[PDB]
Amino acid sequence: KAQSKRSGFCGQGTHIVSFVVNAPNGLYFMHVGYYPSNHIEVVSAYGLCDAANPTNCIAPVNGYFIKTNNTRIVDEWSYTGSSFYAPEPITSLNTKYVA
Amino acid sequence: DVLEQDAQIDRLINGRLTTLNAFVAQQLVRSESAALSAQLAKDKVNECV
Amino acid sequence: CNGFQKCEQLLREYGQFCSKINQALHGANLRQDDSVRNLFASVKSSQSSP
Amino acid sequence: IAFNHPIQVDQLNSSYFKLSIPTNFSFGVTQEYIQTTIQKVTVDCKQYV
Amino acid sequence: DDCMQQICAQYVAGYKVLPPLMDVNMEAAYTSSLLGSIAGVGWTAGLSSFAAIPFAQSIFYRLNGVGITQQVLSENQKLIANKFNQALGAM
Repeated sequence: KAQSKRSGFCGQGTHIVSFVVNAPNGLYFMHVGYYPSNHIEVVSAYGLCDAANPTNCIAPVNGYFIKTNNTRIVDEWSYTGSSFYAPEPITSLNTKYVA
Repeated sequence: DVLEQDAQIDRLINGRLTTLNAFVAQQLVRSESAALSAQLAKDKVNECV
Repeated sequence: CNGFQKCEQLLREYGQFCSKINQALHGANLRQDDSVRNLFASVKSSQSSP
Repeated sequence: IAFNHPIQVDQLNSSYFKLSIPTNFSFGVTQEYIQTTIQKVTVDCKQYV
Repeated sequence: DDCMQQICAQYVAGYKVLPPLMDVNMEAAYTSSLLGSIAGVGWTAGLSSFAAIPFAQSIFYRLNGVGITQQVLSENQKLIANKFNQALGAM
């Protein structure tokens, strides 16, 4: 019916879609599953503190390529962040970074 | 006495075969239960861990 | 049998039943090995930190 | 022997945390068979036994 | 050989127990890989990406979202790590 969490019930890899077809004494399926394939190691920053409470959440996604401060989604190189995180300021441990 | 052996082997083989069949059946039931348990363990690592 | 020649010849008549018993146990052992491989495969395939 | 070694991401003492990022979509995977039902059959006492 | 220096196994040879497809070291390596990966997968990384975050940060993130305790309230709470250590010590 819909995309499902990776509890192993769905096919290995992130589940995008599943199709079911009749099989003798049972059921058979048709599918597409996302696989990362290639991994690049990039250090990720935690916002900035130029003045008072300028710290922001990294994003709904964990990714935050350091860049100049650009946010990153799950895959590929960083794109100019445009309020993708959309977060009201929160108290942050340390200085200059949320960490 | 071969005839004495034939009477003795009859009961002995029938008992040995039935117990061996029971041992195989017990192993198969344990194997099926273990396979279901392995699936639950896979789900447990996928979710709780 | 304890290796008695007479016992083995008597077993030859019932040999087919003995072969079926051995095959069934072999199938169970192979299934247990397959289940172990599937479980461990789910555990691995992650970018673990050292 | 098989090493079966996983990818290693070094933990960082500094506030910044290292990240692993996918580059290729590589969509697609195999399928599994449920075996929902077994063959349906009825024996006859006169024919068999 | 141990049969020669005296669950029968080789003794009657009615049967045999077979080795379990994996040495203890290989099984331990799989558990060790799972332990290291636990912190990264939890912080919204799924399987597509991994985050190299400390165990303390991962515990704090789980504690923050589920309960009212958050950043400042969580930092105000003290000996939370000690309570976790005491429970592990009881085990």
